[PDB]
Amino acid sequence: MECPFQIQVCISDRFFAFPHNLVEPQSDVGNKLIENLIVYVPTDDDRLYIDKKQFPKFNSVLVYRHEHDVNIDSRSPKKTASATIVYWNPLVPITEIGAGETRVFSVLLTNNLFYCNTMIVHHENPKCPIEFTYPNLRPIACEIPLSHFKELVESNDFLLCFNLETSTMVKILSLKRIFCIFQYRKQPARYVINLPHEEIDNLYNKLNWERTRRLMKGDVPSNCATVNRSSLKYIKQAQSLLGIPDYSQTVVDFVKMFQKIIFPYQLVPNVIIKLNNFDQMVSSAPNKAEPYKKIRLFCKNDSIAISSSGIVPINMPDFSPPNTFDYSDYANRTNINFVTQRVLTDGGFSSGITVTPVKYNYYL
Amino acid sequence: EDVDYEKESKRRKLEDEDFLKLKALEFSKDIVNEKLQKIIVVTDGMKRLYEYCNCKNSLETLPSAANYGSLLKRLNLYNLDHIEMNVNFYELLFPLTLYNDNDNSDKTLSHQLVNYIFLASNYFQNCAKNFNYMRETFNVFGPFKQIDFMVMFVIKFNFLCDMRNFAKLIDELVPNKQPNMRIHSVLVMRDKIVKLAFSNLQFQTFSRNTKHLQRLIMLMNANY
Repeated sequence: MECPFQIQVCISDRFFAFPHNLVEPQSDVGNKLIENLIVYVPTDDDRLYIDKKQFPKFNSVLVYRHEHDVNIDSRSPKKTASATIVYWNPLVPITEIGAGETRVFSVLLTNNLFYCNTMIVHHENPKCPIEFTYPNLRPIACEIPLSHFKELVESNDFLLCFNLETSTMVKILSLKRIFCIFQYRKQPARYVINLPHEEIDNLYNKLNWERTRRLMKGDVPSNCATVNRSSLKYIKQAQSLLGIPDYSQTVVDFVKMFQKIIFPYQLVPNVIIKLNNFDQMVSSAPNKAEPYKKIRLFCKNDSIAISSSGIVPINMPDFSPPNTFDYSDYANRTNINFVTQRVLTDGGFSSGITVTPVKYNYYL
Repeated sequence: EDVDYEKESKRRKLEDEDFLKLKALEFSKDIVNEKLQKIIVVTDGMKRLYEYCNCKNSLETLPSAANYGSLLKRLNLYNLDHIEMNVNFYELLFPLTLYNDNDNSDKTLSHQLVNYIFLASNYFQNCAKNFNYMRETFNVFGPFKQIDFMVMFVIKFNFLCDMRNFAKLIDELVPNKQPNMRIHSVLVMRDKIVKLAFSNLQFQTFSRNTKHLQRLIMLMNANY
């Protein structure tokens, strides 16, 4: 799909609250100013926090919940220049537009909004928030934000909850609402979530798609995120094997600790390889079994780079087929077997032994 | 010259800090809600009818009401079809929800408000439950072209006097910029059963110097 001509989107996380100010009276060509204004919202709940008096510019202001009808469905929606119209963080495609070019102000890029006139006015928010789940708690009414305004400012550990009936889109909405404000907060508050989370992990994948959609025009922010099962179980286990002074210690701790040694040893930690190995997709990708996504890794001023598989010269496809080949006089089955038998005898070992020659790439 | 935006990017970075402070200012509690201001002003606001109102106990019908009905016979001059037969329960009650009960209170008031709400609910329930009887008992005093509107006005006015009392009693609870979510929801569902009571109240109507009583009619209609 696409946005029909004469519509534009402003994304800003600040728009999580209604930006009353920005809107201006639309007019038709011929200066036919349109003080009639209608706004569509996901819920009357939204309307509860919207003041008419903000808009003395207009004499006629009304607001209703969006409903996705059937009969008007079109790539080209119905037009009605007789009133200005705005949709506020709409979830689903819109069937009618107001005076002049219509504009929408939303926090989230839906698939519907892909090919669209767009502006984001993004800015980097540094402070990544965090999850923590021990199993005192801040209980939250896990939808209405301002219910807990100042509460979220003051405390840093919050419970997250839902009734069954919630539409997946509504869940996604409210969650997305959270994280913006959290990155605005000065401290990494800890999420706690009362859900089996598997499909929630799936919608996290969807967040990945959405955020890439942003990145098509975005800030390339250093946005923290993670896989939530295949990572976490293994990381927990790894710490377990390690001394566990802080079971609560952030992963990035370990990350950068390992980082300290990269250049001096010029090689990739197994840890980071298991990362980008045990994601569904951004990894060796068990989805498709694509270790072919080897990491080529470079650092400032280097004449060379570190692959998943040793040193490489810059910007070349991991290994030239022409090579100082592992000529089969070496790595001959026969010699391999002979040496292996020597080994087995010497060990006095019945079983469980295998051997393989080393191999080499661009460099030896 | 420095055509690149990074200057203004840093400017926005500076601005960003204000954001949360500004928002909290925009979310703080307010002074007094214009709705209760209007209610309190209108009360005693014209020609002493509000002081004529002395009926009480909030749980009664025709408490010697024929005395006022005698002057309502004169009021029958007016087009009382301007009176709505529906009761804008939720709408009128809405301003009453702008109260964070955790503050400006010992958090006790909630219970009293719920009690008063249920009282009003039962009030209207009995009114609908016996309206026809009420029609007959007030037609005792003489038929009129708009006795339906007159009875509706009597009910509304009777309540509203006690409503005034209740407000002057729970005075100066400081409104929020926003209604309480939970209390509002309870109100909403109460109003659901109330409108359902309206529907159950199937009937047919019997069918300027208004500027004073016009105020009361507007208030009952939640005109603003």
